Amino acid sequence: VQLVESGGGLVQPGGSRKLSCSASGFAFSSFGMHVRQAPEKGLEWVAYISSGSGTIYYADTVKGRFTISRDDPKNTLFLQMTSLRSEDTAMYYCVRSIYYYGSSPFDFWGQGTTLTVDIVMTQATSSVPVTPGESVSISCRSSKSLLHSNGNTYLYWFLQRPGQSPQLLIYRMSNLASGVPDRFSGSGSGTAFTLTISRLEAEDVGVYYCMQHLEYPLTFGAGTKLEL
Amino acid sequence: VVIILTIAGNILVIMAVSLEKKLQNATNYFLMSLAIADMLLGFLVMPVSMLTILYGYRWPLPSKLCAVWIYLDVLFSTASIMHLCAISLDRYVAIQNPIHHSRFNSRTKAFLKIIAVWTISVGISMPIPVFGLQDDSKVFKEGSCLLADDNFVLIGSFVSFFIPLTIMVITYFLTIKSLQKISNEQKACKVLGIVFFLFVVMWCPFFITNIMAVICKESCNEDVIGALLNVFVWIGYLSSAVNPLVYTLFNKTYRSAFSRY
Amino acid sequence: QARKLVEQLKMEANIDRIKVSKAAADLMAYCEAHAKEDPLLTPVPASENPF
Amino acid sequence: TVSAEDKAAAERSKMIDKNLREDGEKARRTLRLLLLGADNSGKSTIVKQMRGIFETKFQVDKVNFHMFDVGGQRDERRKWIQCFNDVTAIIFVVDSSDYNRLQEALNDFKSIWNNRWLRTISVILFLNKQDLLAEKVLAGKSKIEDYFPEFARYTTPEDATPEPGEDPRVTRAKYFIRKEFVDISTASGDGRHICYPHFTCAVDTENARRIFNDCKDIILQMNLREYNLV
Amino acid sequence: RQEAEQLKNQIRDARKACADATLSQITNNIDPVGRIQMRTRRTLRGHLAKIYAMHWGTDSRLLVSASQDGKLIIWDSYTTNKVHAIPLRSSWVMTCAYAPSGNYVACGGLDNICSIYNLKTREGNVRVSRELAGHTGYLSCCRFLDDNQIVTSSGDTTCALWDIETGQQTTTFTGHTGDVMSLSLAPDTRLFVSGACDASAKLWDVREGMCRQTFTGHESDINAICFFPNGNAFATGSDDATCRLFDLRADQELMTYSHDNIICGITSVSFSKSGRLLLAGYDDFNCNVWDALKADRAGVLAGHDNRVSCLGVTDDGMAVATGSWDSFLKIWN
Ligand SMILES: C#CCOc1ccccc1CNCCc1cc(OC)c(N(C)C)cc1OC
Repeated sequence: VQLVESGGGLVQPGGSRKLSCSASGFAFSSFGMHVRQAPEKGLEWVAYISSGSGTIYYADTVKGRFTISRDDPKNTLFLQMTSLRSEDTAMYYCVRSIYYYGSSPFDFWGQGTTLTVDIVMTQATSSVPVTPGESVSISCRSSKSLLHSNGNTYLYWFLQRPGQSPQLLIYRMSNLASGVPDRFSGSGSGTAFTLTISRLEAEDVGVYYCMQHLEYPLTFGAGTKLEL
Repeated sequence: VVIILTIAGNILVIMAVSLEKKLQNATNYFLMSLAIADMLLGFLVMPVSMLTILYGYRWPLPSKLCAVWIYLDVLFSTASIMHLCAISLDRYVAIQNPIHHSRFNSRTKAFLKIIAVWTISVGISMPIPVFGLQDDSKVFKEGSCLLADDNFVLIGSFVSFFIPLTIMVITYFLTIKSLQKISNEQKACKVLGIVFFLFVVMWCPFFITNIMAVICKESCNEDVIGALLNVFVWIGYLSSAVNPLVYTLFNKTYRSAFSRY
Repeated sequence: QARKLVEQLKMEANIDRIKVSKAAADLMAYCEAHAKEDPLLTPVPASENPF
Repeated sequence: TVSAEDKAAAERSKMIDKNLREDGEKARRTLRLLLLGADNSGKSTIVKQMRGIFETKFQVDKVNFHMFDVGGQRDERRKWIQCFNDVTAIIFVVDSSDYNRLQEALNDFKSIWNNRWLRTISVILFLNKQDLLAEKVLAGKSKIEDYFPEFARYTTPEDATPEPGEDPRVTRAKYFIRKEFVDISTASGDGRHICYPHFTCAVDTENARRIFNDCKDIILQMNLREYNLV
Repeated sequence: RQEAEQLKNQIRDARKACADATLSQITNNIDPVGRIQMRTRRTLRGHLAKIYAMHWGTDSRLLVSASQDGKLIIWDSYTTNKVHAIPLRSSWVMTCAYAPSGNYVACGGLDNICSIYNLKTREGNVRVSRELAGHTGYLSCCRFLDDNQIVTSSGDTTCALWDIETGQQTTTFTGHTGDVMSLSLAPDTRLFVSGACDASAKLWDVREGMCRQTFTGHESDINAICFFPNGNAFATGSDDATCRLFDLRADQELMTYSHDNIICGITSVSFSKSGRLLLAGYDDFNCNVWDALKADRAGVLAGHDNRVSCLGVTDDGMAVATGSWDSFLKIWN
């Protein structure tokens, strides 16, 4: 499975650009697709397109100026941009997601292309010192309870290593994503959540982002950096 | 007594499709819709006509309601004719080309045929409410509730009934011809023949008398025509009660359902 | 085939057989013990059920 | 009320529903036939258009049929036959040449015809090895009277006409076998299903046309019953 | 042959000595269950043909069903949603199964192949992990021991145990004269029982591959078999229209469930979680809830137009799912 992102570069303000993320190795029709990160700030969700293009959502910051479109037989997904602004400079990521019982949305993220031109989730600490082999706990608060009546609590933990796109560690505050070691654990109370890393080792160092999926728009926390 | 049978038979037909789920086929939804039109006609329209008969043929009811009454008698009556016309077309297509009909026999098109029939019934009957309610004399004329625009009426009676009648008369005959092209086939020919003969004999006399009345008003006696229309409307109403008993006779499950309830 | 059938019959012939009454009592004891556990036997309160 | 992920799950369910309905509509086009013949029947040879369960698909006159042939199952066929309780028609094949096995074929036909699950479905009967039957009748070494005592007391129907170039005693034997099968077919008298006999040589130009017009007849009778004409 | 007859009489004589008292007499003075009423809480629609098989997941939320449409589709019971739709190569399937871990499902049909599907994969599609071949008859039932091992009963009078990763039969069970219709795994999973058209049910050790015991009290074929929750008993459903409870330790039938009203065959059987209630599906379009201890019908589940092929009680015991040939399977509570 691969998502390769193409297009970007410098644009005069007010211009238009189109970014393309091309999917290979997975059934693109099944996956509802999405997220940008500014050069010196956490991630922010830009748009969402469902399977078969039935449903579309945009963030209020970009509503009316952006257009998201998918070409299923070619598998490519596009974001058509109009009236580019200085705030729109960011690293744009194409993210897959599938929604059924027991699914793990936001599992795979693309590489990203640089462009140059509501539930509030807060991370208490921007930086946290760590030592190898010592337990580390990262906490993210929520303005509203993320626990729905059905019992699911929609908190997600994403990890961004240096020079690497984010990857899903935990989905729904407890479940552990495949391909991730068992050291990571997700414990969470109503409106208060914590990710505990036990027996920390190198390559587990990076910025940890907390996301809510109770309702759109999807808000990312600023995230707590880990530094050795 | 005609009103009681007309209401009751359709009332049994509409429940029998629901109470017995064996008749969930696409055809029986058309059949239950024809029963709906007949039962609605029996409930809303016919006791009013009986009341006018008791009261002397003068309209005691409020003046403008006369306008919609006639409209109902066009819409519910035109719908039944269009239902039977569509039944004849579809059954002829089934007989002539049974295999290819099965390819397109899905209920998705069957629902489009329903929307077509109930749309054409409204399309034919558009003028009567708005025009009659605007002008009382158009539909209240002579002090008795009657639709009195010759230009509109003579074509409207034609398109509503005669156009289906030629479609029925050109399909039903061809349906028998397909059966002729043994005992299984020929038995359907007679049962189709009696059903065609009754509805033609019971529907047609009203319409020919109406068209004869409008055309020949200068050269005909009004009173005899009025009496003939008064009785022929009753016979046409009996046409509504006729069909549920036909359903009872030839089909096993409707007979059992009506015997139970 | 007959050599196999007699072999199977001999093996099945000798087994420790509990008295029928004891097994009946054990089954009754299990059913009585798990009576409260079963939702179908005694209908669960409406709020408790998921369906 | 409904979370966003549950809403997306509902959208996925709706897409799956549309795909299932489209596949079902595609499946409704094909008419499905069950081919069964115990042995020495020529079941592989009865239809020549197309050549645990063997599926043969052939199309004649712009209508595609799927024919199922199962070889693994034994004489007791009660449990797997109930799966094929929706087929439009069951193509039964017998070999008229072998008189000793013909009584077994008649018993098999009676069992399949009187099966509770298969009461609704009709049967297209192909009496096979017609040339072999004609050759044996001409030779006369084999006597149908010996295997079937009733053959001696029989009269060919005057209404039926033999095809040109066919012997009278030979036609008598053919119509005897056909009447023997048709008696079992007509014994029930329900009328929901009918056995249609066809006499087929070892090589015949078109039995698919016979299956096609027979299937037209079954669908026509079903439609007539549906509209309550019959 | 002569020696077998003497040994057979010894088994019957030995069983008669043990049967001191009938279970009905043992259970004379217990509270009647009363009249139980269960109304359908759901009806899962989307199958366009007759439904042959259905199995509950361990979590009790998800189930998989098989139909003549040629597609295996997984449901979310609580929300009615369709988790997956799996297209089968062969339209004819008489059995489906859900792995205990929920990672895999199995399907078996007239194509003489048991096909294992990998539900949880990358690239987001259900893909066939293997095709298990080797049987010479139709597969009537398949049940997972664990994620690796699966037992399949077939119409070739022979049940088999497979290692999925290897793909070859590791053990084979041969004692039946008629086609094997059903197979029920024990709670401990170390042993199981199978049902066949010879009107006999046999207890097989999984590791040894030998018939420990055989029980014969049915006049006709047995279509369905279900272990009692204790694991020391089981029940069988036959076309005779009698449902019989059999005891492993005692080695004799304890009781038979029959009513003069019903002469129609039993298609499915299941045991309530406590084991008191035996839910038997019938070809007469109505499942009957039988009080196992007293053998008096306590309720009827009558909401199906066509025959009920399938019946399954959840692991938690909350819900009962009944599939049928009208292409609707209804969850009762
Ligand atoms: C079915 C049925 C009802 O019974 C029947 C059956 C047959 C004939 C008459 C009747 C009695 N109903 C009269 C309904 C009616 C229909 C009309 O055409 C569609 C028109 N014209 C357009 C002139 C006027 C009209 O009378 C207001």
